[PDB]
Amino acid sequence: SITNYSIKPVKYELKINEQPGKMPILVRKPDEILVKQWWSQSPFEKTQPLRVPVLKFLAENGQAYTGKTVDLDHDIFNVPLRRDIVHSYVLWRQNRDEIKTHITKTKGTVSGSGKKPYAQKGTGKARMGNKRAPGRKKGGKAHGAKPRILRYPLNKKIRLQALKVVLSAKLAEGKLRIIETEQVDEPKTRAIAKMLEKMDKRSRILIVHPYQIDTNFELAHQNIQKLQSCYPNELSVLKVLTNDRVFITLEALRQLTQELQDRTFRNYRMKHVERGVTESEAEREQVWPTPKQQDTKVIYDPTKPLQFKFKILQDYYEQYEKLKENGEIQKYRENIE
Amino acid sequence: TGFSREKYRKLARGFFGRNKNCLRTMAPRVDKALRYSFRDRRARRRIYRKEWIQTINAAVREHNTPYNRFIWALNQSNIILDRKILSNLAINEPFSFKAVLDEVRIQAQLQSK
Amino acid sequence: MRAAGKKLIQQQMILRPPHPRNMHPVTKEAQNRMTQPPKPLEFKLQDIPANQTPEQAMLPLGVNQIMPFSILRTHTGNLPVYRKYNHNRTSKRTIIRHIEGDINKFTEELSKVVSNAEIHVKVGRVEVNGLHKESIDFWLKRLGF
Amino acid sequence: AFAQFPKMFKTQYKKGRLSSRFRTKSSTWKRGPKTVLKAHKQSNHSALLKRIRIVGPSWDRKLKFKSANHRHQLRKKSRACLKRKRRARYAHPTDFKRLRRLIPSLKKASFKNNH
Amino acid sequence: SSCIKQRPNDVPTHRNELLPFTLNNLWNNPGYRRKAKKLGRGIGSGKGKTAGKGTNGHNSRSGGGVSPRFEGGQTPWFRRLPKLGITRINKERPKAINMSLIMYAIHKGRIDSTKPITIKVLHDAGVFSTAKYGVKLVGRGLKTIDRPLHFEVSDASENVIKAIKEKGGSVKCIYRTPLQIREHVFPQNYPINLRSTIPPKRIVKKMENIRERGAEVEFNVPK
Amino acid sequence: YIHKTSYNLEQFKSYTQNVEKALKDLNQEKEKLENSSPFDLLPRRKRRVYDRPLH
Amino acid sequence: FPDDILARQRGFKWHAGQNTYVGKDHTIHSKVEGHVRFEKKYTDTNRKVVTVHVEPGQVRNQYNRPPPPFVYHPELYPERAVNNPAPTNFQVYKQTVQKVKRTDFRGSKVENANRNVV
RNA sequence: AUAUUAGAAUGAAUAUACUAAAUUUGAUUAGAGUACAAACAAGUAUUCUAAGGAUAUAUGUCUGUCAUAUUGACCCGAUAUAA
RNA sequence: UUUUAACGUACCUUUUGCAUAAUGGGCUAGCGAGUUUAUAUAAUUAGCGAGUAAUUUAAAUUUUAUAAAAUUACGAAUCGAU
RNA sequence: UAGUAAAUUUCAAUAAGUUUUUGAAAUUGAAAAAUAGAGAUCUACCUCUAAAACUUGUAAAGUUUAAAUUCAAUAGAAAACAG
Ligand SMILES: [Mg+2]
Ligand SMILES: [Mg+2]
Ligand SMILES: [Mg+2]
Ligand SMILES: [Mg+2]
Ligand SMILES: [Mg+2]
Ligand SMILES: [Mg+2]
Ligand SMILES: [Mg+2]
Ligand SMILES: [Mg+2]
Ligand SMILES: [Mg+2]
Ligand SMILES: [Mg+2]
Ligand SMILES: [Mg+2]
Ligand SMILES: [Mg+2]
Ligand SMILES: [Mg+2]
Ligand SMILES: [Mg+2]
Ligand SMILES: [Mg+2]
Ligand SMILES: [Mg+2]
Ligand SMILES: [Mg+2]
Ligand SMILES: [Mg+2]
Ligand SMILES: [Mg+2]
Ligand SMILES: [Mg+2]
Ligand SMILES: [Mg+2]
Ligand SMILES: [Mg+2]
Ligand SMILES: [Mg+2]
Ligand SMILES: [Mg+2]
Ligand SMILES: [Mg+2]
Ligand SMILES: [Mg+2]
Ligand SMILES: [Mg+2]
Ligand SMILES: [Mg+2]
Ligand SMILES: [Mg+2]
Ligand SMILES: [Mg+2]
Ligand SMILES: [Mg+2]
Ligand SMILES: [Mg+2]
Ligand SMILES: [Mg+2]
Ligand SMILES: [Mg+2]
Ligand SMILES: [Mg+2]
Ligand SMILES: [Mg+2]
Ligand SMILES: [Mg+2]
Ligand SMILES: [Mg+2]
Ligand SMILES: [Mg+2]
Ligand SMILES: [Mg+2]
Ligand SMILES: [Mg+2]
Ligand SMILES: [Mg+2]
Ligand SMILES: [Mg+2]
Ligand SMILES: [Mg+2]
Ligand SMILES: [Mg+2]
Ligand SMILES: [Mg+2]
Ligand SMILES: [Mg+2]
Ligand SMILES: [Mg+2]
Ligand SMILES: [Mg+2]
Repeated sequence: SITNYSIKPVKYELKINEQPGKMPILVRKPDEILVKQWWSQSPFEKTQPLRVPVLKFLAENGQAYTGKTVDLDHDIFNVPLRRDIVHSYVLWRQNRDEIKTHITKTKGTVSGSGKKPYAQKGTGKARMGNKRAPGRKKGGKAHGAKPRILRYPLNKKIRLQALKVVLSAKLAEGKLRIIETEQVDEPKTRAIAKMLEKMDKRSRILIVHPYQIDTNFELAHQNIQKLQSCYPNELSVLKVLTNDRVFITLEALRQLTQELQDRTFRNYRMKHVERGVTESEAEREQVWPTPKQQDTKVIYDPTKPLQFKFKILQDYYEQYEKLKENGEIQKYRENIE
Repeated sequence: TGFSREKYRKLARGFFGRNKNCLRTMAPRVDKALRYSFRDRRARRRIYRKEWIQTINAAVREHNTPYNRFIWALNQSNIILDRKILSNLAINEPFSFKAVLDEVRIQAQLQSK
Repeated sequence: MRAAGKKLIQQQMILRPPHPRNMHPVTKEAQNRMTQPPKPLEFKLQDIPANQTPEQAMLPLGVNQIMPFSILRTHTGNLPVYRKYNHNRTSKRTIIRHIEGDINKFTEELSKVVSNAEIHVKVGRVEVNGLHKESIDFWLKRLGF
Repeated sequence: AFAQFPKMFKTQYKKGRLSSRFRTKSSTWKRGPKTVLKAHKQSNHSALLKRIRIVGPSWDRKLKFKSANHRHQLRKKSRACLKRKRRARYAHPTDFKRLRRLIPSLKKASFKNNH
Repeated sequence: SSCIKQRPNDVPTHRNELLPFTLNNLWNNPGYRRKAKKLGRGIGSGKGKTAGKGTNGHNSRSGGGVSPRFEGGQTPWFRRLPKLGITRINKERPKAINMSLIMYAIHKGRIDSTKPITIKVLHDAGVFSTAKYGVKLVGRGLKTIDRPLHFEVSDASENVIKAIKEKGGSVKCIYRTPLQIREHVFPQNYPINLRSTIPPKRIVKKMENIRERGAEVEFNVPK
Repeated sequence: YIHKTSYNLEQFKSYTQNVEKALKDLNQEKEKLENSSPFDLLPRRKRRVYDRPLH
Repeated sequence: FPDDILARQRGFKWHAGQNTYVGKDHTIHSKVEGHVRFEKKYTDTNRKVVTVHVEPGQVRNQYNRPPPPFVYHPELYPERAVNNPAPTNFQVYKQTVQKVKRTDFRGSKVENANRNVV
C-alpha cells in the first residue's frame, strides 16, 4: 500500500486471537507464478490476513504452541520479492565504511638518482634515459594502485524497501518464527543451550527483542556462536541475510512495525502534513530519557524592591525609573507590526 | 597467446631442430602447416578426379575409344555412375567395366574402331 | 503577421488533400497492426457521473468487479501514469507503474485502448509508444482504481 | 562510520599562500591570503558567452548571435545586405555540438535567464 | 558510443527457479552494467594492436587531443563573431508560478480559498521550495479559476489580474527584500519583527507599472 | 478539405491547432474583400488625400 | 513555389516569360506556384530564343500531410469511434515456400530381421 | 547583329545603345520570409507588409549605374545620436 | 619412423607497395603499457513522481541502524541589447 | 595607540592588467567624539565603525607498539641484517 504513507500512523495494536487446538497454516502461492511474476505478485495473498501463531522460545517443534495467533502487516511482510532492490543495497553497505590507503610506487617515488646511466650514442644498446622506469629493474608501475574512497550514495526509499522485502521472504521461504517472550530464570547459559541444541543445532539465529530487556537474557545469549541479538531500532538487511533463521518476540514486533510504519512517514511526508514526536521517538524517552535543564525560574515580588548583582543592570534600572518621572521613556518604546 | 604452449608442441613434435622447442620459430611454422592444410584439403578433391580420369583414359583405349567420347555418351545415357567407380572397376572389377562401356556406346549409337 | 511566398502556401496546404506516402514496408506492418479493428473488453466499465466537482474528480470511484490485477495510487492521491521523452523529444512514451497481479491480462486490455501499439514490459513499469495519457486515465477512473 | 579518516581527503589548501587571511607588521607582502584547493570544475568559456545569447527550452536549445561585417565599413554595402544583418542568426548544428562541451551549465534556467 | 539497446520483452529476468535470499543467490536485472573490452590485450579482441586510436598521428599519443576551441589555426567561432551588449542587470527577479499550480492545490484541500493567499501559504503547501525576491503570478491555466481568490504576492500580470476580478477577489502586490521575505516564510528564525524599508527609484518605476494593471499596491511611499 | 478520419488527438495536438488558424485566415480574408472600401483595396501610395488636384 | 530561382546567368541567355520577375543580375525568379514551361521560337535567321514561363496551376501536397491513423475503442470513446478508419491491407512481404529435400536415399528401417548374432 | 554599351575578358541586349530637354533625389526609414549557393563563418537576387516622397493619363514605374572584381574579420578606440 | 609424388619464397613493424639485398629480435623462464578521482551532458537498468534528492555519523566513548533534519540545488515559461 | 591617522609619485598584495582600499620607500605632517576615516576616483546627503596588546595545546621527521588497508622474494623498501 504505497498510498496511505502520508497519513501519520496511530499507535500500533497487535490484534491477537486465541485459537486453540491445531496450529494454523498459511498457504504459499504456487512457486511457478512467483518466478515469472516476481515483482508484481506478492508471495502471499493480500485480502486474506496473516494469521501466524506465537510459539515458545525454549521448546521443541511439536510441543511448542501457546494457543494464540497474530495478524501481521502486508506492507512489511507481504511485498513482492525483488532481488533487484537488495543487490543494490549490499553493494552499497560493503563500500560506505571502506577506505583504501595502500599505494604502489611510480617512476618518481621509487628511489633513484634522476640522471642517465649512459648517453644515447655509441653504446650500441637501448636508450635508457630515466631510471627505475616500468619494465626496468626496481621499476614502478605506471597504472598501479592509488589511495581512494568507496562511499557512494543510494536513494533512501530503497535502503528502506530492501528490508521489507527480506522480512517478506523469511516468512515466505519459511524461516521466521514468532516468540512469546525472551525470558529466562537464570543469567546462566545452561538454560538456553540445552533446549536450544535439540531445537536447532545448525542455524545462525537472529533475535529481535524490545528496548526493555531481561537481564537474565543479555548475559546468556552471548558465548553462543550461532546466536545474535538486535533491538528493533537497529535491524539491517545484512543481519537477516547473514543469519539463516530469525525470531521475533511479541512485544518487540510492536516496536518494529511502529518504527518502519513511522520511518516511511518521515520520508513520505506531503509538506502540508504536520509531523511531531512520533510513537517511536516517544517510546525511546521512557527507556532512555534525555536529561533536561532545571525548571528553576524567578518570579517578580512587587512588594519588595529590586537589587541586581551586575553593575550594569543597576545603572540600567536606575535610569529607567528616572524616565518614568519625566515621561520621556515613551520616546524609546516601539510598536512594530 | 592463442594456442597454448602445451598445444604448439603437439603440432610440432616431429619438426627439425629448434622448430619444435622454441617459440619464435615454432609458432609461424605451425601456422603455415595449418594454412597449407586448409589449402591441401580443397586441393585433395581435385587430384583424385585427375586420377580417376587417368585410369579411365587408358583402360578405355584398350577398347579403342578415348575418354571424351566415352563420357559424352554417359551423360546422354540413362546411367548415373561416377568417375570414381569406373576407376575402381577397371582395376579391380574389369569385366563389369566392359559391360558398362557397351550400353553407353549403344544408347548413344556410338561405334568404336 | 501574415506570411507570404512558400512559407504561407505550406501553411495553407493543410486544407488541401495529401499526396499519398511512399513508405517502407515496416510502416505497412505497423498500420496493419494499428488499424486492426477493436475487440470487446473482458473487464467492463462504469460511467462517470456528470456535473462532478473538481474536488471530487481527483478522488477515486468504487470498484464493482473482481479483477486479477490492481494498480495503486501514489502517496498524493493521483494515478501513476506519466510521459517520458528523450533529450530532443523524438521518442514519446507513456508509463504505468505500481502494477499488481497478472500483467499479461493487463497488456491485453491496454493494447485495446491504444489501437494495439508496441508495449515494453519492464521491471516495475510498462512503457508504451505514443502519448496516450488522457485515454488511460479516462479508462482507469472509469473502472475505479 | 569510518573508523579512521585520513588527512589528505580533508580540505587541501594551496602552497604559495599564507596560513591566514590577515597580516601584521611581521607578516609577508609577497604571498597572499589563504585559499582552498578544490577539485577542478570545467567553467563556462567567458568569451563564447559574450558573443552569444541563449535561446529555447531545455529540450531544444539554440544559440543566438549577430552576424559580422556590420560595424567598420557600411558605405560599401547594399541595403539588402545591411538589412540581412539586423535579424537573428541561430547557430548551425555542426558548430553547436563542438560548443556544448564548453558550456557544462547550459540547461539550468538560472544560468540561461542571466544570459 | 553511449547508445545501448533496450532490454526486450523476450529476455527473461528470472532464473527458472525459486532460490532463497542468500548472499550468493543474488543478481540484478540485465543491462545494468556495460562491460568494456579491455584495451591493448589481444588480437582476438578488436582493440588490441591499438586501442581504437589509429595510426601514428597526434590523437594517437599520450595526452593527445586538441580542444574544442581549435580549428587548425583557422580563426575560431569566438574571436571571429562579434561581441554583444550587456547581460541582465536585475539578476534578482521573482519566480513565475502558473495558476495551474495554485489551483491544483485548492482542489485538494491544501489551501483555504476563504483566506488571503500569501507566499508562505504556497511554501508550506508544496507549490514551490525556494523563492528569493518573491513571486509572480504569470498566467497559464487561467480558465480553471472557479472561485474568488485573494492573493498577496510581489508581482503579477494583466490577464491574471483581469481574469480574477471577473469572478471576484483581488490582488495585492507588496515590496519585500529577501531579508523580509525570509522573515515571512521562516518566522521561526526572526523573532524580532523588522522595520520596513523606504525603497529607491527603481522600485517605484516597476511598482507604478503594477498600478496601471488595476492591481493593489503596498510600499512605503517616498516624499 | 477536412480530415474527418480519426487520429491520436494528443499526439498531434498541434495539427488541430494549425488547422483552426488557417480557417480563421480564410474568413479574415473574405470579410475584408467584402467589407473593404475601394480606398483600402488600393496600395499605399494612392490611399492619400491631396487637396489640389493635378493642374 | 513563388520567389524561387529558375536560372542564374549573365544576360538573357534564357529570356524571361510570364508570372516571373527578373533581377539586377538577370536572374529569373517565379511569381506563383506551378509548373515550368520552356518555350522556344526562331527568328528571321535561325536564332534559337528561349523563354521561361510557368503554368500557374497548383501542386501536390508533399509537405503538410495529416497525421497517421488511430482506432478509438467504442465503449470508452464512442463518439470518436464512428469516424474510425477501415483496416488497411498492405502487401508487406511475399510468402516463400521451402525447398523439398529428397528422401529416397535415406534408407528405410527393417523390423524383425535375421542376423548372424555371435 | 555590326555600331556601341566607363576600364580586362566572356556573355547578352537592339523597347539596346547614342543624343536633346523638362521636373527631381528611391543612391529613403522600419519589420517579416523564401530560394540559389554553401564545411563553418561569409556572399548573392528579390517578392510581401507599414510609414513618408518623386514622376504625372498613370493603369503604372523607381529601394544607385546592363551584368560579373573594384576589397578585410573580431578586439580596442572614435564622432553624431530615434534608448 | 624412412622413402617417393605433387603443392609451397618465414615472422613483426612501416608502406602506394616487400621473399625482399628495408627496420628489429642469439633462444628460454619471470617483470613489462587506457588506470585512479571529481564536475557537466547523453544513453541503459532501477527508485519515488508535481514533486524529487540527506549524512564532514570523519561522530556518540561499551559503542548503532546512515535514525532524523529540505535551509539549499534542479524543476512542467519564455520573449527582448537592456 | 603623535612623527601616529592621512596625503602626493611608484610598487606590492587585495578576483581585476584600472580609478579605489590596506601597507611599504622617499618627501610632507592634523584635529580633539562638536573630531576622524571607509563605503572602486570627485561632490552632497545618510549609515556603519573607533585606527592598543594578549588568547585555539597535538605542527614536523625518526623509533616502538596496537589496529585497519596491502605485497609474499624479478613483489614489498634501495635493503627478509644493507645504505
Ligand atoms: Mg627523482
Ligand atoms: Mg647489436
Ligand atoms: Mg631525465
Ligand atoms: Mg618496486
Ligand atoms: Mg565510487
Ligand atoms: Mg523528500
Ligand atoms: Mg573441379
Ligand atoms: Mg557600430
Ligand atoms: Mg536591429
Ligand atoms: Mg579491427
Ligand atoms: Mg604485436
Ligand atoms: Mg606508432
Ligand atoms: Mg600516417
Ligand atoms: Mg589519427
Ligand atoms: Mg601533449
Ligand atoms: Mg576527440
Ligand atoms: Mg527590380
Ligand atoms: Mg561595366
Ligand atoms: Mg567589352
Ligand atoms: Mg544608403
Ligand atoms: Mg542546394
Ligand atoms: Mg552563410
Ligand atoms: Mg556585388
Ligand atoms: Mg534602379
Ligand atoms: Mg586581435
Ligand atoms: Mg619447388
Ligand atoms: Mg615511418
Ligand atoms: Mg617508400
Ligand atoms: Mg596502408
Ligand atoms: Mg611478393
Ligand atoms: Mg638473404
Ligand atoms: Mg630505412
Ligand atoms: Mg630483412
Ligand atoms: Mg625506420
Ligand atoms: Mg639484428
Ligand atoms: Mg629479447
Ligand atoms: Mg647480445
Ligand atoms: Mg617471456
Ligand atoms: Mg596589482
Ligand atoms: Mg591571484
Ligand atoms: Mg595610496
Ligand atoms: Mg597608512
Ligand atoms: Mg585607514
Ligand atoms: Mg574614499
Ligand atoms: Mg560609492
Ligand atoms: Mg596583535
Ligand atoms: Mg619464489
Ligand atoms: Mg630470485
Ligand atoms: Mg628486493
